[PDB]
Amino acid sequence: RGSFVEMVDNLRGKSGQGYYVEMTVGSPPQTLNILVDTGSSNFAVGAAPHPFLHRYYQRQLSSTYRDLRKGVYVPYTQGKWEGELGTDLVSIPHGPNVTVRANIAAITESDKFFINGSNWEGILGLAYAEIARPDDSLEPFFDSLVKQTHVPNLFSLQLCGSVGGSMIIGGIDHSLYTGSLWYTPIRREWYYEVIIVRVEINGQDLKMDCKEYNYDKSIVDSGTTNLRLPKKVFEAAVASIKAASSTEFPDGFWLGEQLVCWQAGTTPWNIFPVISLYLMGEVTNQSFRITILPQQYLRPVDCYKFAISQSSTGTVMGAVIMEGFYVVFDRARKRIGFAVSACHVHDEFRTAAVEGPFVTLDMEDCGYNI
Ligand SMILES: NCCc1ccc(O)c(C2CCCCC2)c1
Repeated sequence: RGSFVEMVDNLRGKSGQGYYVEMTVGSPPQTLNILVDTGSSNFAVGAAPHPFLHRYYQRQLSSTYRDLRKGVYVPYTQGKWEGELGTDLVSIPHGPNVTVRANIAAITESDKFFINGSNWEGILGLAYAEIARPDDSLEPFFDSLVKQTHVPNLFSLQLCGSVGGSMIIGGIDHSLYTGSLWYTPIRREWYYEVIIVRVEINGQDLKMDCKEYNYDKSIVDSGTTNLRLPKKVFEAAVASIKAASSTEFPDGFWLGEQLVCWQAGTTPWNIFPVISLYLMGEVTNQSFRITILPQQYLRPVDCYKFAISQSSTGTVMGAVIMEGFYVVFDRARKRIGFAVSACHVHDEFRTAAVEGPFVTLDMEDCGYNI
């Protein structure tokens, strides 16, 4: 219940190319590296010899494959993926010792989806049925896992910023964090939706109507690299970080339109402010705060990209946030826990922090309604 040595260090990746876990599909087992994505709900894998792919799901080789005789099409702003639905037997070698029948989308056509040079071949959507494609009747993987086994209804993620981490399926590993876990309610079970109630740059409040911090929504998404902020909030946030770091920068850098370079080992972390998000707590009028460093929001590509950007889909707490913390997706109790990660990158002056309780009024007003 508190120690899962089998699952520690079961994630791999490359900077900016997401985190992946090893999975097997079909009988006999076909090994595939699968992107871990808490911002989507489909289990989808390359099923055809796309040139970018190390390997792909070969349905003809599996005796346990069952065709659902149904297509699925997933567009993105950029490109897309398209495939054929089926079910097959699925395991996670460095996960719980179980095998489940899950829906799988065999990807037959895609655009700007697979990354040239990456080491993953599919995507594991860990969010809820509501945002599954083509509709909410297509049971997501984790739902299937919980339904078919005795694996507890929760998972946790330690993303360490090439890169590595841990996905603990069915529990929490206490060696992966220090201090205490603090929980924020899952507002609605579709994305992992939460509510930000206050934002501070270097301890200084933005003083914005908190409703705007969640304009549209705020989600925890392991499939996104950046901390993404709603347009208006991003404007204020950049304006504050820009002013907090007026010690040394082009206009395009803040918009993610170009990179900025320093000499090796001369990176001025200290000119940059810490960023705190206060999240709604479990108790009426109670919140807690998570604090990240420039180590998190300045992502190396010594050339770094500013890893905070604007959004029209709301706040996205991507890898920038998540790499500072151990994150518990406590589905059984409709909450997400945050604790200081035992593996986060820091200096001798400042570290990532999770602190509470704080008194925050009108936290319900911060939620944006349709
Ligand atoms: N919900 C979609 C998740 C997703 C799909 C295809 C991708 O190529 C990516 C990459 C974008 C850059 C960051 C790493 C992962 C993410």
